[PDB]
Amino acid sequence: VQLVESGGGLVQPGGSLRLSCAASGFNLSYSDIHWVRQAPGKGLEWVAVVMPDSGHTNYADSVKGRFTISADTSKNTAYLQMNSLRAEDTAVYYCSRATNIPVYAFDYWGQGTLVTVSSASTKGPSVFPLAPSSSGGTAALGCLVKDYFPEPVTVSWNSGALTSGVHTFPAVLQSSGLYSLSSVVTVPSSSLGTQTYICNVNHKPSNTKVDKKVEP
Amino acid sequence: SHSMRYFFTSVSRPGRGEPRFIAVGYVDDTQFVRFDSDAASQRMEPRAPWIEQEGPEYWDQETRNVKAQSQTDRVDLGTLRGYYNQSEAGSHTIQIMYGCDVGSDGRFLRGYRQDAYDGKDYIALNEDLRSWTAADMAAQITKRKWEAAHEAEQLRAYLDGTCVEWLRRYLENGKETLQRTDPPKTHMTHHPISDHEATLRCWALGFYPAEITLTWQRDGEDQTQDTELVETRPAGDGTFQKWAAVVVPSGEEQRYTCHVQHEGLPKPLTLRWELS
Amino acid sequence: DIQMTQSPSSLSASVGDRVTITCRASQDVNTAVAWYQQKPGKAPKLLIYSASFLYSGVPSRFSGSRSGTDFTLTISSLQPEDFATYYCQQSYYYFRPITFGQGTKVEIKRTVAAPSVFIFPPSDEQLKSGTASVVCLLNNFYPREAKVQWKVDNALQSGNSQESVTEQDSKDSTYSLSSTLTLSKADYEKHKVYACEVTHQGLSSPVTKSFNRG
Amino acid sequence: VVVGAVGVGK
Amino acid sequence: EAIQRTPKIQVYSRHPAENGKSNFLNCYVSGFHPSDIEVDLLKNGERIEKVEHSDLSFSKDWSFYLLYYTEFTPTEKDEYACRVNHVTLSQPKIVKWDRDM
Repeated sequence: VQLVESGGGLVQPGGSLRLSCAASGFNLSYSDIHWVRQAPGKGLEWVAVVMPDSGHTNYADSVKGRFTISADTSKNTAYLQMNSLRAEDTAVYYCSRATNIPVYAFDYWGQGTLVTVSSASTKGPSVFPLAPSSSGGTAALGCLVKDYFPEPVTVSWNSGALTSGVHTFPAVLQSSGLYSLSSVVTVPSSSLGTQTYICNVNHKPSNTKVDKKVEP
Repeated sequence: SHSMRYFFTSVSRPGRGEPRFIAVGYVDDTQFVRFDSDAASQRMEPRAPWIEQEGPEYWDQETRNVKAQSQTDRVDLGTLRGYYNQSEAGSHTIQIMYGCDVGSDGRFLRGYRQDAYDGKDYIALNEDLRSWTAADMAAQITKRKWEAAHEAEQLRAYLDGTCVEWLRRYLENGKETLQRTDPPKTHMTHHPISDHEATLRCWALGFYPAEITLTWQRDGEDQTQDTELVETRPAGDGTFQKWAAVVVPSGEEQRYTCHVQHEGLPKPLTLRWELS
Repeated sequence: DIQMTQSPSSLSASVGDRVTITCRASQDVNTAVAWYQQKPGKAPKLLIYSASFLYSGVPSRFSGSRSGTDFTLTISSLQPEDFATYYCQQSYYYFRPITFGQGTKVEIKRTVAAPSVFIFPPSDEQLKSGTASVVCLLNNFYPREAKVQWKVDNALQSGNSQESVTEQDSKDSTYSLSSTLTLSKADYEKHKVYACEVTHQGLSSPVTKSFNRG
Repeated sequence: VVVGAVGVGK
Repeated sequence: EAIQRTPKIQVYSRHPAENGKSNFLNCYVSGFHPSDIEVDLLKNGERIEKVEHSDLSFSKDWSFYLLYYTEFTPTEKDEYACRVNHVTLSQPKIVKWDRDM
């Protein structure tokens, strides 16, 4: 009775819509999916308390209208629907897809997503490197890209040869309303002298990809 | 033969508190543990002298176990009551048996686990200790979960190894309490309804094992249609009792004999109603 | 009501550092709560489950313990690859988790270093942003209580500014933070002198560094 | 002795 | 939801009752299902309070026993009864102690 997960990293529900996850392994069919939801540092048990079977699929709902009882024990144990595109549309919904005994591993989940704090089809990026003043101690030449989705990126340096030293950066909302993140890279002075620096950024939600060149 | 049963009642007692939970445990008819979720303590209070010997570790881990069982019942009183779609805030029970027989020599015989929802049946275990007879469209779901996860396998391991070894240990400990047979003392009398018809009653008093058969031998045949008999009566002090009765015309009583057979009784006894 | 209070502990797991985390409630349990790692930035995970019967994930080195009375409920954390925000989740009346705790923290202790700030004036594309993001690069410092200074306008920018956070880099057990601010294009051009003072738990003095252009 | 392990839920 | 089997009240003395001795007043309420019994041992109609009971067992067909009991002395004036109520009995049935039965 130990299992797996599903669901997908859903993208902007800016129009009210639905989300789903799906089990595997054993069929629970009696006590199963739970759809606990969280925000960054909390956690809430919304609609789809024990859903597949054993009924009352909102034991401890405490919300209604837009959080919807959808599915059951068809081996794909729920498909939840939002009916919301602006208010409280930012959680990371989950799935306790092993709930089978009071005490055995509750192989929860791995995913469930949101829209963003911002809305409406974020604009194309803008890519900005940072050039060190000089270089004492740690020597870093930064690369920053702005105005796109929260979603993470892949960054290419040294013409894509050297991905070491790069900084992966998450994005927070800004006055623009467009999420931004940077890739500062640290290079040792001897390596800094020898090899020229190339920055390439690849954000699929952005849909524009740019290569940025800095010369010493 | 001998057995060891664990009855696990769990009344859902909604609104006015927390699900009661009495978890009796038995050996062959006698009780040795108890656990009320509302009593002096939250402990497996002993219920028979021969288990006092066990000591603090035993009571500790037995209490941990039975509180785990209680937790399991209070979890599934929200699933049985969820598929038998059953209207939150109504009383609704769960019952659970276990067991493991042995031979008179101490060899494992049969293993039985039986579950009951509100008074009816639910999933039960076979006699080959290997599959599950669901007895409804809910016990279907249960047996699917138990065939998966091999709960049958773990349970059989428990049954044979652990259940048999502790059962033999208990019968070692209670050897002066359990390995005894109480031969029912026999007593019987008539209550005259009138000067033309009367009743006769036959008394089975003081027999430990709860299995006994009373028969009124009406002149060669048992008047099974005129057998008014009561259930087995717990005499409060570990023994048992029962009676059966018949309606008889006057004088004719000398054509009836009470025949009874109990383990403590080698030769089944004849009750000839003393006319006086 | 039901209130799960997290009575935390933190800061030390270098290779074997034993840690005890406790949680408090406003209700009374029999012998249990639930426990739940949450690895940083990904993958929630069951951990020790309850008390009087612990049941463990594959990191089976911890101990979660009973309190009987709800003084607390407790967990023992030991090694440094297991750095996650642990949660205390609700048992005795079996609510399938209804009330979470609030959060604790556990990390590996490499050096409890002071922040290293070396000033970089952003390149000319920063004005192409239309917003001024002068970067106080932060390196190899324990979680940020250092009062790094946003001398973008040469005045403190608190609240009006925005900051995009960096998690603790696992190798150094410390962040390498970069400060990203959305003020204006005009703010960057008007003031050209940029310094980042650092008052900190490690750094009491507001240590200030000056960049040299180019 | 009661079943040692936490049994599977019914 | 259930079958609500009706109690099978049986009032009896766990020993052959004798005039003025120390017995017990058993009220072995046999197989009743819904499990919330309200046994009362009546001392000529008024509820005795110093009464205990065995634990809530059940049977092969899932019907609960209980064995409410308490000390009494058999006196030829008092009519010991057993006010057994239930969700099935719509009147607090007063099954009496038929010492002869």
